[PDB]
Amino acid sequence: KNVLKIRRRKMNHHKYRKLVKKTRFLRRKVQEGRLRRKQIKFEKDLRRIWLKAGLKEAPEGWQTPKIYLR
Amino acid sequence: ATFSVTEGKKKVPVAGCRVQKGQLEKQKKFKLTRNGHVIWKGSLTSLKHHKDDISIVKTGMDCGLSLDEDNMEFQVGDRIVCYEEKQIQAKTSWDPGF
RNA sequence: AGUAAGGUCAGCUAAAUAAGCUAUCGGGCCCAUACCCCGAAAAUGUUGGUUAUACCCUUCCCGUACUACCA
RNA sequence: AUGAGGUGGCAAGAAAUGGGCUACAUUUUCUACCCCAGAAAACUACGAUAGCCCUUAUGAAACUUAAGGGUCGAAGGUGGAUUUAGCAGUAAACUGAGAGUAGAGUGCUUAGUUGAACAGGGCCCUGAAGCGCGUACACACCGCCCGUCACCCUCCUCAAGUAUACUUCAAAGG
RNA sequence: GGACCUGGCGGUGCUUCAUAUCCCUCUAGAGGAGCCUGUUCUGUAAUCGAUAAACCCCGAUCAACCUCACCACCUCUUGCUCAGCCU
Ligand SMILES: *C(=O)[C@H](CCSC)NC=O
Ligand SMILES: [K+]
Ligand SMILES: [K+]
Ligand SMILES: [K+]
Ligand SMILES: [K+]
Ligand SMILES: [K+]
Ligand SMILES: [K+]
Ligand SMILES: [Mg+2]
Ligand SMILES: [Mg+2]
Ligand SMILES: [Mg+2]
Ligand SMILES: [Mg+2]
Ligand SMILES: [Mg+2]
Ligand SMILES: [Mg+2]
Ligand SMILES: [Mg+2]
Repeated sequence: KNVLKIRRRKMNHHKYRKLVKKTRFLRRKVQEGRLRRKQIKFEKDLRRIWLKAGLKEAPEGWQTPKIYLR
Repeated sequence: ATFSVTEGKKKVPVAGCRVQKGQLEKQKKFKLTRNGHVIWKGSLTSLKHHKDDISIVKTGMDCGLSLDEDNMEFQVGDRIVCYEEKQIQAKTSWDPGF
C-alpha cells in the first residue's frame, strides 16, 4: 500500500495551518464581532419570551449573563 | 543667466528669468519655449526670488526658476510662457438638423 | 572651491615575487544542461624624482567627508 | 520549368574542436656500410611534408596539383583536467606494394621485417550473470511527481458602513 | 481507487566475475608545439548528406575544368528517352 491519499491530506492541512498563522490577527477580530452578535441574538430570544407572555419588562432581579466570554 | 545652486548635496540648475509681460504664479502651470519650439510642460519645483520665496512675481521682477525635470537644459535665450488651465464643459458636435 | 583622508583586474584581497578568489571567456567532465575540474585573459588612477620595487615624494585626475558659496 | 544545355565563378579563415603526420634529440644527427667505423653536437646544433623563389611532370589549361632543388632555420625542450589501444610473432618501431586518377592524399586497403613488458591482487566505479528485494516508472530515471510566485476563466466564503425588501404582532386586553 | 502480472529502472542486496577489462597494475601514445586533414561556428552571390555511444581522412579506394547536384548571366521547349526532375 502507498500513502498517495495521505500526501493529499498532508499538504491540505499544512496549507491550512500556514494560512491561519498569516491571518491570525484578522481572525481574532472576526471572532470577537461574531461573539457579539451571538450574545445579542441570545438576548433577543429571551426578550421574546417575556414580551409574548404578556409582560413589559424582564422579571425583577434578572440580568442576562454574558455566556460567550472567557 | 543659469545658476547651479548646491542645496542638500544636490546640484539644482536655476534659470534666472525677467518677467516681460504679465506675471508668474506658483500654482499656474508653465511651459518652456525655445525660439518658438515647446520644450517642456509642467510646474516649477521651487520659485525663489532674492533668497525669498514669492508666490506671485509681478512684471519686471527678477525670479530664479528651477524645474522638477533635471533633463531640461536652460540656455541664455530660452522663453517661458505661464498659463492657467480651466476645464470647460464640452458639447457634442453632433447636430440633428433642427 | 577649499580642507581632511584617499586611489589595485570588472569586484575584492595579499604581495610589491604582482599572486589568490569571484565576475568573464574557452576547454574538460555528461546523454545533454548545471555543479565541478583545467586554462587563458585582466593591473599597482597618472607625471617624473625616488628607491630592489612603489607602499616614499611630487604632478594632475576622480570620488569620499566637511565647509565656503550660489535663485 | 522544380526540366535540359552552355560561359564564368566560389569553396575562404578571427576562432574553437576531433583524428593523424613530424618533432622536441644522444637508444640522437650526418656519411659509408647494412650492424667491429669516422665525424657532428645548442643562437651556422636537433627540428617544417610550412612559407618564399625557380625548374620539372601530367594536362587544352597549374601562384594553384605532385615531385625535386634552392633559400629560409619558427614554435617546440615532453605536454593541465582528463583520455585511447593492445595478451605474442601482439603492442611498438622500420620498409614495400596496390586500388582509384590524365595527374593528385601525411588517407585507405594490404604483404613482410626486427621484436618487448605486466599477467598479479582486489571488489566503489563501467559492465555482466545467477538467486533476491523494492517500485506512484510504462514516451519506461533524459521516467514520474510536489509547493511557492502570473495573465485569463469559473464558483464560494468572510466582511465595515449603509440601503431596500420581506416576515411576525389582536391567537390581546379594557 | 484496491490487489496482482510482466518489463524497465534502482546513488538495490548476496555470491562469483571481468584478461586488454570496470579500477589499480605493465607498454607506447592523446591532450602541449608546428603542419596535414575533417567538422562546427563566422563569412561568401555560391551545394547536399552523416553528425552521443553507433558522426567527424564518414558517402569520397578522393572536387583545378569535368566530376557538379551549388551561384550569377544567357539560351532551348514533345525536349538522349513512347519525355524529364539530385523536387
Ligand atoms: C536671483 O536672485 C534673481 C536673478 C535674476 S538674473 C537677471 N534676481 C532676483 O531675485
Ligand atoms: K594529434
Ligand atoms: K631527421
Ligand atoms: K509550479
Ligand atoms: K521488476
Ligand atoms: K604527446
Ligand atoms: K598536438
Ligand atoms: Mg490539496
Ligand atoms: Mg641546422
Ligand atoms: Mg622545403
Ligand atoms: Mg579524372
Ligand atoms: Mg561539410
Ligand atoms: Mg563549369
Ligand atoms: Mg537540378
